[PDB]
Amino acid sequence: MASLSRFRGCLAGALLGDCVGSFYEAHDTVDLTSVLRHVQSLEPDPEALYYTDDTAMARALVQSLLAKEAFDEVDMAHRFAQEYKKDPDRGYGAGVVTVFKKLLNPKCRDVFEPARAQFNGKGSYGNGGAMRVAGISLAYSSVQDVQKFARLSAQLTHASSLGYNGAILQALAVHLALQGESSSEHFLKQLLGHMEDLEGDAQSVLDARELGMEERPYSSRLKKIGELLDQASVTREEVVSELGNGIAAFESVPTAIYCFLRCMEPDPEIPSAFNSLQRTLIYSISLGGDTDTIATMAGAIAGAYYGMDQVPESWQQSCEGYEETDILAQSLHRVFQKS
Ligand SMILES: [Mg+2]
Ligand SMILES: [Mg+2]
Repeated sequence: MASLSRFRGCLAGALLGDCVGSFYEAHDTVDLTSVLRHVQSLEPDPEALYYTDDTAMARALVQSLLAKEAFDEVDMAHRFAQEYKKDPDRGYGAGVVTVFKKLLNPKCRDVFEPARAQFNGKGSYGNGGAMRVAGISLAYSSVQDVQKFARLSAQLTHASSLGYNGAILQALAVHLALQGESSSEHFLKQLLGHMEDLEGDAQSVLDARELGMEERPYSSRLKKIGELLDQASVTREEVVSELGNGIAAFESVPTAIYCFLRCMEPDPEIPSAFNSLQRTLIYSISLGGDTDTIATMAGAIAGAYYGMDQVPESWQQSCEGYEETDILAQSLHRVFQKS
């Protein structure tokens, strides 16, 4: 498959996960039969699904990259704040709304300040930086630039390293998925390598120690994913216990990656009629918790990996602004990849 199919698939997958997952967000239990009924409703017998903050911020991030043909922190921060101002009720986290209001002050010349000051200067460690970051890996092909600009784009709202390292990890997963066919072993090894390096930086250790986390929350979790994948038939309760299904970036980004890797293979509980991308989204939502955001992240990775051949027409055409998303993906390709 060509890279254009992967770019289109990436942003479609992210849109599908947000749209299809939104109904269940914050539900502590999501029966698989309920999710299957939900997706079956997208293929009725012959309203759109609305997107949430995850897509609104992903679109603003991509708009900024297209406009400036590069990461531009001021342009992107203002676009985030203005998008919230225009359409505030999309399901944003309570934490980021405080940053947006501060960014809307003309006297705010340092666009990193509002995020940095949150939580008594510790910053947010939620997954808002990661939920929107896929476009960075479409604009920047080098693994060094992916890390650099995933970090900076995340720091506009999520200044804790526990937040921005989650955004880096997610961006790296999308970056690797763009490379195509891989064993789960190889995929994980490459990600583990990066996180072991990044979690040794001083800020990383300091933030984790301040949080009592016996540290390396991402590296430890990537190791756990390898162990989970080795198990014959792991329960959702174990997956949630070991990895999480939460708003914290370390309780959602590894989980998304697990769902991607796990769902490469068939699941006897999920009808064989569903392809791997559909399976990934169905399973991720069935973990409950922060379902739109875990699914939007798993969907970005799966869409980059499987490309448009696994993006279901029925689901996609059910999603608010799917044509807009697709033309934005094409435009990222033209601006950043075609040359
Ligand atoms: Mg959302
Ligand atoms: Mg969410």
